[PDB]
Amino acid sequence: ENVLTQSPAIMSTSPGEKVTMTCRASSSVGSSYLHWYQQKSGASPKLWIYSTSNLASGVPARFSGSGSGTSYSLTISSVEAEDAATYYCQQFSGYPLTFGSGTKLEMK
Amino acid sequence: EVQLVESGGGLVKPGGSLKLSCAASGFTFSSYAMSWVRQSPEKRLEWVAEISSGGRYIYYSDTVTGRFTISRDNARNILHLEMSSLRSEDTAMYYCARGEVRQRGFDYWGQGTTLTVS
Amino acid sequence: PPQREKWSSKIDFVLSVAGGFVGLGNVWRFPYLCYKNGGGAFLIPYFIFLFGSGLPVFFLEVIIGQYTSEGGITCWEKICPLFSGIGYASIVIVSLLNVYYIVILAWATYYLFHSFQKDLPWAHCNHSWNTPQCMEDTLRRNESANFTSPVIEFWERNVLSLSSGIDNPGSLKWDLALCLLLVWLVCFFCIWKGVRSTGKVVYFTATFPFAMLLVLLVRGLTLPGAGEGIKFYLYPDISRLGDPQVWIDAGTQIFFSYAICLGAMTSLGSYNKYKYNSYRDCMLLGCLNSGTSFVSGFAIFSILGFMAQEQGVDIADVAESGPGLAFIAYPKAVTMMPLPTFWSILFFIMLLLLGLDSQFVEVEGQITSLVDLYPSFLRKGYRREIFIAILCSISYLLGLTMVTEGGMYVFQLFDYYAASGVCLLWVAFFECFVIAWIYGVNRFSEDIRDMIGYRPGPWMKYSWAVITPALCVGCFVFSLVKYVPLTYNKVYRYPDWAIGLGWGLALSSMLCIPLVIVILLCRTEGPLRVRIKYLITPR
Ligand SMILES: N=C(N)NCCS(=O)(=O)O
Ligand SMILES: [Cl-]
Ligand code: NA
Ligand code: NA
Repeated sequence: ENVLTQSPAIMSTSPGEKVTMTCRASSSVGSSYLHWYQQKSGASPKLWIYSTSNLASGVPARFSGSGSGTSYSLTISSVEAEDAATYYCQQFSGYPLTFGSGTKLEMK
Repeated sequence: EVQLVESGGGLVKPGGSLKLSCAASGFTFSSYAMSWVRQSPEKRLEWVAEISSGGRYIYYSDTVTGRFTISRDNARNILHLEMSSLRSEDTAMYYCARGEVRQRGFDYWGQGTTLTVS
Repeated sequence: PPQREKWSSKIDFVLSVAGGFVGLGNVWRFPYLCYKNGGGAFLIPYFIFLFGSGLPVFFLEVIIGQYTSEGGITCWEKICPLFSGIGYASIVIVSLLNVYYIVILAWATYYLFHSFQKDLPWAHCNHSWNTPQCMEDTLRRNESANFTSPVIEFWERNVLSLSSGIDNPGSLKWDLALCLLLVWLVCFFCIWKGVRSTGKVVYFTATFPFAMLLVLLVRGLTLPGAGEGIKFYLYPDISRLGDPQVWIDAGTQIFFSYAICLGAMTSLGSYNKYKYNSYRDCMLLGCLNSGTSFVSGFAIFSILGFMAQEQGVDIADVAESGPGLAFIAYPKAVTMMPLPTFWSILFFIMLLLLGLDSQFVEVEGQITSLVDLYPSFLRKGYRREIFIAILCSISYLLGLTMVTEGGMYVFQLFDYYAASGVCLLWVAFFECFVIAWIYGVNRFSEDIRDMIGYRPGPWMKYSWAVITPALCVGCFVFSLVKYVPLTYNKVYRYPDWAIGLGWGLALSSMLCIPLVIVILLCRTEGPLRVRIKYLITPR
């Protein structure tokens, strides 16, 4: 399978500070096929960034995505208090579809 | 309003069987491929089974490639996931996800059915 | 039976499609089809068929090839094999197309070996082939109209050596027959897989013809009187649209210049990987094709407006309203360039490159479909050296009929009828109908989503369902309820036997669909409701 080794789950940053998290894939994802999902505490996941750059509906412009091929990133320009969640990267190209690991964003 | 409501999750014995029912509403269910994505209690998202718009293309992950069966009911607009030989590492938080455009991903998810195997 | 190869790279599909249908149908045929139909009125059905039927059927055959990894004929074995005669119809179309397309390349090559002189033979008319009613085009506004231009006399009296009609074929032109044989040797030695499988293709196929088209556009637009040619090219005469000649010509020019009732785009899509987004590449290549047609039309019609200004005659009567227009206007423009010999050489190598690459693609698509029809009878060895030579030899020998002293009449018959007539409407309508209604827009969109990744939009769905069948059926019916006979250059009326022979070429392209339907309904056991149900079931 295309295993997506993502940035370590426990990251903790102050609000209003620019953060980043990476997502390394074992194989080569076509960069229009890896998406980012935000899952809150006790809620269902929801699509956040699709095709590694485009922002889904209801996603603020302060979120951004970048990267291609193997390394992919999620970037927040300014973390607000509503960003305390877990972010999963997910290639959606190869027919054994795989998600990444967790990356939980927590406050101070 | 696109709504995905799942049902049929509960406690089953190991090696048992269970059937889920993702009831889809607010969209033409026959025009979108639907997937089942499960979340472990360790909160590691794992994709289980994808079915196409008409059911002709059906995909499974390697963990469930011989014992899970995903099906649709396009007339009444319910997605299904029939399980068999439910082993211990199938306890998860099952979501149905409307993933049809591959360059957009699972844009709409559903609620969860807590499947526990004990 | 070896496994079917793929492209082994993404760019091999794009180069084989950019070299596939960017050829003489953009730079040679869209010119005179636009010119013959009044210029402005031609563009309305052109863009209607482009955005309702051209790119739709283009993506349709490419994605049929990608889905069913088969070429041309055997692609329909999983797309309702009852209509497997669409593939045979496509092969008949592409065979007749290979014959007359290579005749165009023979004319370009005869111009090329006549381009190496210090004085171009069409630049002036003190030669043996010129009537006494000629002088220089710069002198035609100072003498007292039954006067004929040196480029037109060169074209009709040294290249064509044009006869009185199709009743009088005259003698076989040995110069043009040798030119046709040389171009077929170039084609045969490139389907022989020694040439065109290189990395220097991109600087010799996708680079130089577009640079030369840019130079021709720059030359034509700066000519005096080019604005009147652009006004002829763009401003629509609405009253021409009530005549079926413009609708048929524009729709079949879309279906021709996209090479898309031929099995060749199905063949090129058959070497695509399954999970490969052909849709965006098809849109970029279709924009390239139609933009090439539109820009080269701007060029050639600016040259035609300059010629009408210089000769003092009207724009619609300044050159040939038939297949020779790119061989009057573009050589005339080359004579207006500094050092016209070098630009003649580059322009006819440009025509040779466009037409040769297009011919390699259609010949390879025909061969791909005919070896998909019989695997292990035509392997990748010695039998695909003799079958290759046989296809080239009969296509050359049947091309000798069209390159004689009266070979323009047979050529215009082939061009109007054999591979770009109601046969293209027939095959395109039946492709869209079989997909949309016997295979289903929903089922085929599911097939597309399994490999492309997304649902094709309402444009493709409604084009394959309604728009392309309605356009093809409407132009097919409207060309018969208001029938006008084929004429060459507005003055030659074809005899009834020649129109019958052209209709025979069209029907030999057309009737492969119902005859294969009849054969399959006769060779399958059961009642009719069981035979049809079995033969529409994909395999
Ligand atoms: N290539 C052939 N023979 N037909 C397609 C028309 S075009 O390539 O000249 O545009
Ligand atoms: Cl065109
Ligand atoms: Na073309
Ligand atoms: Na070409």
